[PDB]
Amino acid sequence: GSHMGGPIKIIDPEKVSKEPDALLEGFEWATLDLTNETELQELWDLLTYHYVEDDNAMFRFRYSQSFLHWALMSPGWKKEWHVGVRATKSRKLVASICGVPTEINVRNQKLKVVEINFLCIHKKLRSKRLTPVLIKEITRRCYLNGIYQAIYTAGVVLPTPVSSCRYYHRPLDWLKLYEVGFSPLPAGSTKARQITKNHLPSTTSTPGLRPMEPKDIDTVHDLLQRYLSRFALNQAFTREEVDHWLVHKPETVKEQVVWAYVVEDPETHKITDFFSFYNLESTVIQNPKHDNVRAAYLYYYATETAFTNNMKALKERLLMLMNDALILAKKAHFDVFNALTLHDNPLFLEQLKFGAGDGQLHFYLYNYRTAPVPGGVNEKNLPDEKRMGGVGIVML
Ligand SMILES: CCCCCCCCCCCCCC(=O)CSCCNC(=O)CCNC(=O)[C@@H](O)C(C)(C)COP(=O)(O)OP(=O)(O)OC[C@H]1O[C@@H](n2cnc3c(N)ncnc32)[C@H](O)[C@@H]1OP(=O)(O)O
Ligand SMILES: Cc1c(COc2ccc(F)c(F)c2F)oc2cccc(OCCCNCc3cccnc3)c12
Repeated sequence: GSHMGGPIKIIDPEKVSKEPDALLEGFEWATLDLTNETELQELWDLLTYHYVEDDNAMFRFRYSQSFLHWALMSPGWKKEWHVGVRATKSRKLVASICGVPTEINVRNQKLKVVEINFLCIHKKLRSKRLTPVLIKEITRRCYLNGIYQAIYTAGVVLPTPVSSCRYYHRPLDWLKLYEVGFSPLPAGSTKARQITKNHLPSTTSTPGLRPMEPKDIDTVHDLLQRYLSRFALNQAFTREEVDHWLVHKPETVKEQVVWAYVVEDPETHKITDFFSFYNLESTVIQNPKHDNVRAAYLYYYATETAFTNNMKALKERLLMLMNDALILAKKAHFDVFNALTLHDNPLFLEQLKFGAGDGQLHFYLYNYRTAPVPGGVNEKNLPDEKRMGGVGIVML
Protein backbone atom coordinates (compact mmCIF):
# COMPACT_ATOMS: atom_id res chain seq x y z
CA GLY A 1 0.00 0.00 0.00
CA SER A 2 0.89 3.67 0.02
CA HIS A 3 -0.26 6.85 1.79
CA MET A 4 0.35 8.69 -1.49
CA GLY A 5 -2.39 7.06 -3.61
CA GLY A 6 -1.69 5.01 -6.77
CA PRO A 7 -3.70 2.54 -8.84
CA ILE A 8 -6.96 1.09 -7.65
CA LYS A 9 -6.54 -2.23 -9.65
CA ILE A 10 -3.28 -3.78 -10.82
CA ILE A 11 -3.79 -5.26 -14.23
CA ASP A 12 -2.12 -8.30 -15.84
CA PRO A 13 -2.30 -7.72 -19.63
CA GLU A 14 -1.81 -11.40 -20.31
CA LYS A 15 -5.14 -12.14 -18.54
CA VAL A 16 -7.27 -9.62 -20.49
CA SER A 17 -9.73 -11.07 -22.99
CA LYS A 18 -8.73 -10.66 -26.62
CA GLU A 19 -12.29 -10.63 -27.80
CA PRO A 20 -14.76 -7.88 -26.92
CA ASP A 21 -18.11 -8.31 -25.14
CA ALA A 22 -21.30 -8.71 -27.08
CA LEU A 23 -23.32 -5.63 -27.94
CA LEU A 24 -27.09 -5.23 -28.20
CA GLU A 25 -28.68 -7.28 -31.02
CA GLY A 26 -28.39 -5.63 -34.33
CA PHE A 27 -25.16 -3.79 -33.62
CA GLU A 28 -21.48 -4.58 -33.94
CA TRP A 29 -18.11 -3.12 -32.96
CA ALA A 30 -16.14 -1.04 -35.41
CA THR A 31 -12.64 0.35 -35.35
CA LEU A 32 -12.69 3.68 -37.23
CA ASP A 33 -9.99 4.40 -39.73
CA LEU A 34 -9.81 8.10 -39.51
CA THR A 35 -7.26 8.24 -42.42
CA ASN A 36 -10.25 7.39 -44.70
CA GLU A 37 -12.25 10.51 -45.54
CA THR A 38 -15.41 8.50 -45.70
CA GLU A 39 -15.12 7.26 -42.13
CA LEU A 40 -13.76 10.64 -40.89
CA GLN A 41 -16.81 12.15 -42.32
CA GLU A 42 -19.19 9.60 -40.62
CA LEU A 43 -17.67 10.51 -37.23
CA TRP A 44 -18.01 14.24 -38.12
CA ASP A 45 -21.65 13.65 -38.81
CA LEU A 46 -22.44 11.71 -35.66
CA LEU A 47 -20.69 14.40 -33.52
CA THR A 48 -22.27 17.31 -35.40
CA TYR A 49 -25.76 16.09 -34.76
CA HIS A 50 -25.50 14.15 -31.48
CA TYR A 51 -22.58 15.44 -29.45
CA VAL A 52 -24.51 17.92 -27.42
CA GLU A 53 -23.10 17.79 -23.82
CA ASP A 54 -25.91 20.16 -22.68
CA ASP A 55 -29.20 20.42 -24.57
CA ASN A 56 -29.88 23.59 -22.63
CA ALA A 57 -27.15 25.55 -24.46
CA MET A 58 -27.94 28.00 -27.28
CA PHE A 59 -24.85 27.05 -29.30
CA ARG A 60 -23.52 23.72 -30.69
CA PHE A 61 -19.92 22.94 -31.61
CA ARG A 62 -19.11 22.97 -35.20
CA TYR A 63 -16.18 20.71 -36.08
CA SER A 64 -13.77 20.84 -38.90
CA GLN A 65 -12.03 17.91 -40.47
CA SER A 66 -8.81 19.72 -39.49
CA PHE A 67 -9.79 19.97 -35.79
CA LEU A 68 -10.66 16.25 -35.87
CA HIS A 69 -7.32 15.31 -37.33
CA TRP A 70 -5.45 17.48 -34.92
CA ALA A 71 -7.41 16.15 -31.92
CA LEU A 72 -7.36 12.36 -32.77
CA MET A 73 -4.20 11.66 -34.67
CA SER A 74 -1.59 12.90 -32.30
CA PRO A 75 1.73 11.20 -31.83
CA GLY A 76 1.49 7.52 -30.78
CA TRP A 77 -2.14 7.40 -31.87
CA LYS A 78 -3.56 3.97 -32.73
CA LYS A 79 -6.53 3.25 -34.87
CA GLU A 80 -7.82 0.63 -32.46
CA TRP A 81 -8.45 3.40 -29.84
CA HIS A 82 -10.96 5.04 -32.19
CA VAL A 83 -13.89 2.84 -31.27
CA GLY A 84 -17.30 2.87 -32.93
CA VAL A 85 -20.56 0.99 -32.95
CA ARG A 86 -22.42 0.36 -36.25
CA ALA A 87 -25.93 -0.85 -37.01
CA THR A 88 -25.26 -4.17 -38.85
CA LYS A 89 -28.03 -3.81 -41.38
CA SER A 90 -27.57 -0.20 -42.39
CA ARG A 91 -23.88 0.22 -41.55
CA LYS A 92 -24.71 3.52 -39.91
CA LEU A 93 -22.24 4.69 -37.20
CA VAL A 94 -24.27 5.28 -33.99
CA ALA A 95 -21.74 5.62 -31.13
CA SER A 96 -18.13 6.51 -30.62
CA ILE A 97 -15.48 6.78 -27.94
CA CYS A 98 -11.83 7.71 -28.68
CA GLY A 99 -8.53 7.82 -26.84
CA VAL A 100 -5.06 9.12 -27.64
CA PRO A 101 -1.91 8.33 -25.67
CA THR A 102 0.31 10.66 -23.63
CA GLU A 103 2.06 10.91 -20.24
CA ILE A 104 1.16 13.00 -17.31
CA ASN A 105 2.82 13.66 -13.92
CA VAL A 106 0.37 13.20 -11.01
CA ARG A 107 2.19 14.63 -8.02
CA ASN A 108 5.32 12.51 -7.60
CA GLN A 109 4.57 9.95 -10.33
CA LYS A 110 4.78 9.73 -14.12
CA LEU A 111 1.97 7.66 -15.80
CA LYS A 112 1.24 6.60 -19.36
CA VAL A 113 -2.52 7.29 -19.89
CA VAL A 114 -4.95 7.82 -22.69
CA GLU A 115 -6.99 10.95 -22.83
CA ILE A 116 -10.58 9.97 -23.52
CA ASN A 117 -13.00 12.22 -25.47
CA PHE A 118 -15.74 12.25 -28.07
CA LEU A 119 -17.84 9.82 -26.10
CA CYS A 120 -21.09 10.06 -28.04
CA ILE A 121 -24.22 8.03 -28.53
CA HIS A 122 -26.84 8.68 -31.25
CA LYS A 123 -30.11 10.02 -29.79
CA LYS A 124 -32.02 6.94 -31.00
CA LEU A 125 -29.88 4.73 -28.72
CA ARG A 126 -29.91 6.84 -25.56
CA SER A 127 -30.86 5.34 -22.22
CA LYS A 128 -30.01 1.78 -23.18
CA ARG A 129 -26.98 1.75 -20.84
CA LEU A 130 -24.64 1.52 -23.89
CA THR A 131 -22.13 3.82 -22.12
CA PRO A 132 -20.60 1.28 -19.67
CA VAL A 133 -20.30 -1.06 -22.62
CA LEU A 134 -18.30 1.50 -24.62
CA ILE A 135 -16.16 2.32 -21.64
CA LYS A 136 -15.43 -1.38 -20.88
CA GLU A 137 -14.37 -2.02 -24.50
CA ILE A 138 -11.93 0.89 -24.91
CA THR A 139 -10.57 -0.15 -21.44
CA ARG A 140 -9.92 -3.65 -22.66
CA ARG A 141 -8.08 -2.25 -25.72
CA CYS A 142 -5.90 0.00 -23.55
CA TYR A 143 -5.11 -2.76 -21.04
CA LEU A 144 -3.91 -5.06 -23.83
CA ASN A 145 -1.52 -2.36 -24.96
CA GLY A 146 -0.11 -1.75 -21.50
CA ILE A 147 -2.09 1.35 -20.47
CA TYR A 148 -4.10 1.05 -17.24
CA GLN A 149 -4.96 4.69 -16.46
CA ALA A 150 -6.83 7.41 -18.26
CA ILE A 151 -7.72 11.06 -17.78
CA TYR A 152 -10.88 12.80 -19.04
CA THR A 153 -12.97 15.93 -18.31
CA ALA A 154 -16.69 16.32 -18.25
CA GLY A 155 -19.17 19.10 -17.53
CA VAL A 156 -21.00 16.84 -15.10
CA VAL A 157 -20.17 15.74 -11.61
CA LEU A 158 -19.29 12.09 -11.38
CA PRO A 159 -17.59 10.30 -8.42
CA THR A 160 -14.46 12.07 -7.03
CA PRO A 161 -13.26 14.76 -9.42
CA VAL A 162 -9.60 15.40 -8.99
CA SER A 163 -10.32 19.09 -9.73
CA SER A 164 -12.83 21.60 -11.07
CA CYS A 165 -12.20 24.76 -13.04
CA ARG A 166 -14.71 27.48 -14.02
CA TYR A 167 -15.31 28.82 -17.53
CA TYR A 168 -14.28 32.47 -18.22
CA HIS A 169 -15.08 34.45 -21.44
CA ARG A 170 -13.45 37.65 -22.75
CA PRO A 171 -15.64 39.29 -25.42
CA LEU A 172 -13.68 40.46 -28.48
CA ASP A 173 -16.68 41.46 -30.55
CA TRP A 174 -19.09 42.40 -27.80
CA LEU A 175 -21.88 43.61 -30.13
CA LYS A 176 -22.02 40.26 -31.89
CA LEU A 177 -22.10 38.42 -28.50
CA TYR A 178 -24.95 40.67 -27.35
CA GLU A 179 -26.88 39.97 -30.58
CA VAL A 180 -26.57 36.19 -30.27
CA GLY A 181 -27.80 36.53 -26.66
CA PHE A 182 -24.56 35.53 -24.98
CA SER A 183 -24.04 38.83 -23.12
CA PRO A 184 -26.70 41.03 -21.60
CA LEU A 185 -26.67 44.80 -21.56
CA PRO A 186 -25.78 45.86 -17.99
CA ALA A 187 -28.01 48.11 -15.89
CA GLY A 188 -27.68 51.70 -16.96
CA SER A 189 -25.31 50.99 -19.85
CA THR A 190 -25.55 51.43 -23.57
CA LYS A 191 -24.12 49.44 -26.44
CA ALA A 192 -21.53 52.20 -27.24
CA ARG A 193 -20.32 51.98 -23.68
CA GLN A 194 -19.84 48.11 -23.69
CA ILE A 195 -18.17 48.40 -27.11
CA THR A 196 -15.82 50.95 -25.67
CA LYS A 197 -15.25 48.93 -22.51
CA ASN A 198 -14.18 45.85 -24.44
CA HIS A 199 -12.13 47.60 -27.09
CA LEU A 200 -8.57 46.54 -27.80
CA PRO A 201 -5.89 48.00 -30.00
CA SER A 202 -4.70 46.48 -33.25
CA THR A 203 -0.99 46.29 -32.36
CA THR A 204 0.83 44.16 -29.72
CA SER A 205 3.16 45.50 -27.06
CA THR A 206 5.56 42.66 -26.05
CA PRO A 207 8.84 43.21 -27.92
CA GLY A 208 10.12 40.27 -29.94
CA LEU A 209 6.73 38.49 -30.23
CA ARG A 210 6.30 36.52 -33.44
CA PRO A 211 4.61 33.31 -34.61
CA MET A 212 6.28 30.07 -33.43
CA GLU A 213 8.34 28.24 -36.05
CA PRO A 214 9.56 24.73 -36.37
CA LYS A 215 13.09 25.75 -35.34
CA ASP A 216 11.63 26.88 -31.96
CA ILE A 217 10.39 23.41 -30.95
CA ASP A 218 13.34 22.41 -28.84
CA THR A 219 13.53 25.58 -26.83
CA VAL A 220 9.73 25.78 -26.32
CA HIS A 221 9.67 22.10 -25.36
CA ASP A 222 12.20 22.79 -22.62
CA LEU A 223 10.55 26.02 -21.36
CA LEU A 224 7.15 24.32 -21.31
CA GLN A 225 8.37 21.23 -19.31
CA ARG A 226 9.98 23.48 -16.69
CA TYR A 227 6.95 25.73 -16.53
CA LEU A 228 4.40 22.83 -16.25
CA SER A 229 6.51 21.09 -13.63
CA ARG A 230 5.32 23.81 -11.26
CA PHE A 231 1.86 22.16 -11.17
CA ALA A 232 0.77 19.10 -9.15
CA LEU A 233 -0.99 17.57 -12.18
CA ASN A 234 0.59 18.26 -15.51
CA GLN A 235 1.19 16.85 -18.97
CA ALA A 236 4.69 15.55 -19.76
CA PHE A 237 5.25 16.55 -23.38
CA THR A 238 7.68 14.93 -25.72
CA ARG A 239 9.23 16.97 -28.50
CA GLU A 240 6.95 15.29 -31.08
CA GLU A 241 3.87 16.30 -29.11
CA VAL A 242 5.09 20.00 -29.04
CA ASP A 243 5.42 19.73 -32.80
CA HIS A 244 1.97 18.20 -33.36
CA TRP A 245 -0.01 20.18 -30.80
CA LEU A 246 1.56 23.66 -31.18
CA VAL A 247 3.02 24.15 -34.62
CA HIS A 248 0.57 24.94 -37.42
CA LYS A 249 1.56 23.22 -40.76
CA PRO A 250 0.10 25.15 -43.68
CA GLU A 251 1.09 22.65 -46.35
CA THR A 252 -0.70 19.99 -44.33
CA VAL A 253 -3.53 21.86 -42.59
CA LYS A 254 -6.58 23.03 -44.58
CA GLU A 255 -8.00 25.30 -41.81
CA GLN A 256 -5.60 26.59 -39.13
CA VAL A 257 -6.64 25.09 -35.74
CA VAL A 258 -3.74 26.22 -33.47
CA TRP A 259 -2.02 29.69 -33.08
CA ALA A 260 1.28 29.72 -31.21
CA TYR A 261 3.51 32.75 -30.57
CA VAL A 262 6.90 33.11 -28.98
CA VAL A 263 8.73 36.03 -27.58
CA GLU A 264 12.32 36.05 -28.91
CA ASP A 265 14.14 38.47 -26.65
CA PRO A 266 15.45 41.26 -28.89
CA GLU A 267 18.70 41.75 -26.99
CA THR A 268 19.49 38.11 -26.34
CA HIS A 269 17.58 36.31 -29.00
CA LYS A 270 16.54 33.66 -26.45
CA ILE A 271 12.91 32.52 -26.39
CA THR A 272 11.60 33.67 -22.96
CA ASP A 273 7.76 33.27 -23.35
CA PHE A 274 5.14 31.63 -25.59
CA PHE A 275 1.38 31.27 -25.63
CA SER A 276 -1.05 29.48 -27.83
CA PHE A 277 -4.79 29.17 -28.42
CA TYR A 278 -7.00 27.00 -30.63
CA ASN A 279 -10.04 27.56 -32.77
CA LEU A 280 -13.34 25.82 -32.28
CA GLU A 281 -16.45 27.36 -33.79
CA SER A 282 -20.00 27.21 -32.41
CA THR A 283 -23.19 27.25 -34.50
CA VAL A 284 -25.90 29.57 -33.09
CA ILE A 285 -29.17 27.61 -33.00
CA GLN A 286 -31.72 30.30 -33.56
CA ASN A 287 -30.70 33.68 -34.79
CA PRO A 288 -31.77 36.16 -37.50
CA LYS A 289 -28.32 37.76 -37.93
CA HIS A 290 -25.57 35.30 -37.16
CA ASP A 291 -24.96 31.67 -37.97
CA ASN A 292 -21.81 31.05 -35.85
CA VAL A 293 -19.55 32.34 -33.07
CA ARG A 294 -15.83 31.92 -33.68
CA ALA A 295 -14.29 31.12 -30.27
CA ALA A 296 -10.56 30.91 -29.43
CA TYR A 297 -9.66 28.74 -26.41
CA LEU A 298 -6.55 29.54 -24.34
CA TYR A 299 -4.26 26.50 -24.55
CA TYR A 300 -0.63 26.12 -23.18
CA TYR A 301 1.72 28.98 -22.41
CA ALA A 302 4.89 29.61 -20.50
CA THR A 303 7.24 32.36 -19.36
CA GLU A 304 10.75 32.43 -17.86
CA THR A 305 9.55 35.05 -15.48
CA ALA A 306 7.86 32.35 -13.44
CA PHE A 307 11.25 31.11 -12.28
CA THR A 308 12.23 34.23 -10.40
CA ASN A 309 9.54 33.02 -7.92
CA ASN A 310 8.42 36.70 -7.73
CA MET A 311 4.67 36.35 -8.04
CA LYS A 312 4.16 40.07 -8.73
CA ALA A 313 6.61 39.97 -11.51
CA LEU A 314 4.86 36.84 -12.97
CA LYS A 315 1.47 38.55 -12.85
CA GLU A 316 2.74 41.59 -14.76
CA ARG A 317 4.45 39.52 -17.32
CA LEU A 318 1.21 37.53 -17.92
CA LEU A 319 -1.02 40.65 -18.13
CA MET A 320 1.20 41.93 -20.88
CA LEU A 321 1.38 38.67 -22.72
CA MET A 322 -2.29 37.66 -22.44
CA ASN A 323 -3.35 41.16 -23.48
CA ASP A 324 -1.38 40.59 -26.69
CA ALA A 325 -2.99 37.13 -27.13
CA LEU A 326 -6.36 38.95 -26.97
CA ILE A 327 -5.21 41.47 -29.56
CA LEU A 328 -3.95 38.68 -31.86
CA ALA A 329 -7.18 36.64 -31.52
CA LYS A 330 -9.18 39.71 -32.25
CA LYS A 331 -7.09 40.46 -35.44
CA ALA A 332 -7.63 36.90 -36.59
CA HIS A 333 -11.42 37.55 -36.35
CA PHE A 334 -12.41 35.64 -33.22
CA ASP A 335 -15.53 36.80 -31.41
CA VAL A 336 -14.79 35.56 -27.94
CA PHE A 337 -11.71 34.23 -26.10
CA ASN A 338 -12.34 31.40 -23.56
CA ALA A 339 -10.14 30.32 -20.69
CA LEU A 340 -10.35 28.18 -17.55
CA THR A 341 -9.10 29.01 -14.03
CA LEU A 342 -6.20 26.45 -14.36
CA HIS A 343 -2.45 27.15 -14.79
CA ASP A 344 -1.68 30.68 -13.51
CA ASN A 345 -4.88 32.05 -15.12
CA PRO A 346 -6.31 33.59 -11.93
CA LEU A 347 -3.50 36.13 -12.09
CA PHE A 348 -4.94 37.90 -15.16
CA LEU A 349 -8.48 36.82 -15.82
CA GLU A 350 -10.32 39.67 -14.03
CA GLN A 351 -7.93 42.38 -14.91
CA LEU A 352 -8.19 41.59 -18.58
CA LYS A 353 -12.02 41.71 -18.48
CA PHE A 354 -12.75 38.03 -18.75
CA GLY A 355 -16.17 37.46 -17.20
CA ALA A 356 -17.29 34.48 -15.15
CA GLY A 357 -19.22 31.95 -17.23
CA ASP A 358 -21.98 29.52 -16.21
CA GLY A 359 -20.24 26.23 -16.29
CA GLN A 360 -17.47 24.24 -14.74
CA LEU A 361 -15.20 21.59 -16.18
CA HIS A 362 -14.25 18.61 -13.86
CA PHE A 363 -11.12 16.48 -14.30
CA TYR A 364 -11.17 12.79 -13.56
CA LEU A 365 -8.59 10.01 -13.44
CA TYR A 366 -9.56 6.42 -14.19
CA ASN A 367 -8.00 3.61 -12.06
CA TYR A 368 -5.93 5.96 -9.91
CA ARG A 369 -6.45 7.77 -6.56
CA THR A 370 -4.62 10.90 -5.60
CA ALA A 371 -5.34 13.81 -3.24
CA PRO A 372 -7.55 16.49 -4.95
CA VAL A 373 -5.68 19.36 -6.58
CA PRO A 374 -6.78 22.98 -6.47
CA GLY A 375 -8.56 24.22 -9.69
CA GLY A 376 -7.81 27.93 -9.42
CA VAL A 377 -11.02 28.80 -7.66
CA ASN A 378 -12.05 29.35 -4.02
CA GLU A 379 -15.19 28.54 -2.00
CA LYS A 380 -17.24 31.11 -3.84
CA ASN A 381 -16.11 29.66 -7.18
CA LEU A 382 -14.16 32.84 -8.00
CA PRO A 383 -10.53 32.89 -9.17
CA ASP A 384 -7.93 32.85 -6.46
CA GLU A 385 -4.18 33.34 -6.55
CA LYS A 386 -3.78 31.09 -3.52
CA ARG A 387 -5.54 28.21 -5.29
CA MET A 388 -3.17 27.74 -8.20
CA GLY A 389 -0.29 25.25 -8.66
CA GLY A 390 -2.78 22.39 -9.16
CA VAL A 391 -3.86 21.77 -12.75
CA GLY A 392 -1.14 22.09 -15.32
CA ILE A 393 -2.98 20.12 -18.04
CA VAL A 394 -5.50 21.45 -20.58
CA MET A 395 -7.83 19.19 -22.48
CA LEU A 396 -9.41 20.13 -25.86
C1 LIG B 1 -7.30 2.30 -19.15
C2 LIG B 1 -8.09 3.17 -20.13
C3 LIG B 1 -9.52 3.36 -19.60
C4 LIG B 1 -10.35 4.12 -20.66
C5 LIG B 1 -11.79 4.53 -20.19
C6 LIG B 1 -11.72 5.51 -18.96
C7 LIG B 1 -13.11 6.02 -18.49
C8 LIG B 1 -13.82 6.91 -19.57
C9 LIG B 1 -15.17 7.50 -19.09
C10 LIG B 1 -15.84 8.28 -20.23
C11 LIG B 1 -15.15 9.61 -20.50
C12 LIG B 1 -16.01 10.50 -21.40
C13 LIG B 1 -15.22 11.82 -21.60
C14 LIG B 1 -15.72 12.71 -22.72
O1 LIG B 1 -15.97 12.21 -23.82
C15 LIG B 1 -15.95 14.21 -22.44
S1 LIG B 1 -17.57 14.40 -21.67
C16 LIG B 1 -18.55 14.35 -23.16
C17 LIG B 1 -19.64 13.33 -22.94
N1 LIG B 1 -20.33 13.21 -24.27
C18 LIG B 1 -21.54 13.77 -24.52
O2 LIG B 1 -22.12 14.51 -23.73
C19 LIG B 1 -22.22 13.56 -25.87
C20 LIG B 1 -23.68 13.98 -25.75
N2 LIG B 1 -24.37 13.04 -24.84
C21 LIG B 1 -24.42 11.72 -24.96
O3 LIG B 1 -24.17 11.02 -25.96
C22 LIG B 1 -24.70 11.10 -23.59
O4 LIG B 1 -26.08 10.94 -23.34
C23 LIG B 1 -23.75 9.97 -23.09
C24 LIG B 1 -22.97 9.04 -24.09
C25 LIG B 1 -22.68 10.84 -22.43
C26 LIG B 1 -24.51 9.14 -22.03
O5 LIG B 1 -25.42 8.31 -22.76
P1 LIG B 1 -26.81 7.77 -22.16
O6 LIG B 1 -27.56 9.14 -21.88
O7 LIG B 1 -27.55 6.85 -23.23
O8 LIG B 1 -26.48 7.01 -20.83
P2 LIG B 1 -26.38 5.45 -20.85
O9 LIG B 1 -27.81 4.73 -20.82
O10 LIG B 1 -25.64 4.88 -22.16
O11 LIG B 1 -25.63 5.10 -19.51
C27 LIG B 1 -25.61 6.04 -18.40
C28 LIG B 1 -24.40 5.91 -17.46
O12 LIG B 1 -23.28 6.45 -18.19
C29 LIG B 1 -22.51 7.29 -17.36
N3 LIG B 1 -22.07 8.56 -17.99
C30 LIG B 1 -22.81 9.63 -18.48
N4 LIG B 1 -22.18 10.76 -18.94
C31 LIG B 1 -20.89 10.36 -18.68
C32 LIG B 1 -19.68 11.06 -18.93
N5 LIG B 1 -19.66 12.26 -19.45
N6 LIG B 1 -18.55 10.52 -18.62
C33 LIG B 1 -18.51 9.32 -18.07
N7 LIG B 1 -19.48 8.51 -17.76
C34 LIG B 1 -20.79 9.05 -18.10
C35 LIG B 1 -23.47 7.81 -16.28
O13 LIG B 1 -22.80 8.15 -15.06
C36 LIG B 1 -24.53 6.71 -16.14
O14 LIG B 1 -24.12 5.95 -14.97
P3 LIG B 1 -25.19 5.18 -14.02
O15 LIG B 1 -26.69 5.37 -14.59
O16 LIG B 1 -24.70 3.64 -14.06
O17 LIG B 1 -25.15 5.80 -12.54
C1 LIG C 1 -17.34 24.74 -23.59
C2 LIG C 1 -16.94 26.10 -23.00
C3 LIG C 1 -17.60 27.28 -22.78
C4 LIG C 1 -19.04 27.67 -23.06
O1 LIG C 1 -19.19 27.99 -24.42
C5 LIG C 1 -19.19 29.14 -25.14
C6 LIG C 1 -19.39 30.30 -24.45
C7 LIG C 1 -19.44 31.48 -25.16
C8 LIG C 1 -19.33 31.48 -26.54
F1 LIG C 1 -19.41 32.68 -27.19
C9 LIG C 1 -19.15 30.29 -27.22
F2 LIG C 1 -19.01 30.17 -28.59
C10 LIG C 1 -19.09 29.13 -26.51
F3 LIG C 1 -18.93 27.96 -27.19
O2 LIG C 1 -16.85 28.31 -22.21
C11 LIG C 1 -15.62 27.76 -21.99
C12 LIG C 1 -14.52 28.35 -21.41
C13 LIG C 1 -13.39 27.63 -21.26
C14 LIG C 1 -13.29 26.32 -21.68
C15 LIG C 1 -14.41 25.73 -22.28
O3 LIG C 1 -14.35 24.44 -22.68
C16 LIG C 1 -13.07 23.74 -22.64
C17 LIG C 1 -13.39 22.31 -23.10
C18 LIG C 1 -13.84 22.43 -24.56
N1 LIG C 1 -14.06 21.07 -25.16
C19 LIG C 1 -14.53 21.19 -26.55
C20 LIG C 1 -14.79 19.88 -27.27
C21 LIG C 1 -13.86 18.83 -27.18
C22 LIG C 1 -14.16 17.65 -27.83
C23 LIG C 1 -15.38 17.62 -28.59
N2 LIG C 1 -16.26 18.63 -28.75
C24 LIG C 1 -15.99 19.77 -28.10
C25 LIG C 1 -15.59 26.44 -22.45
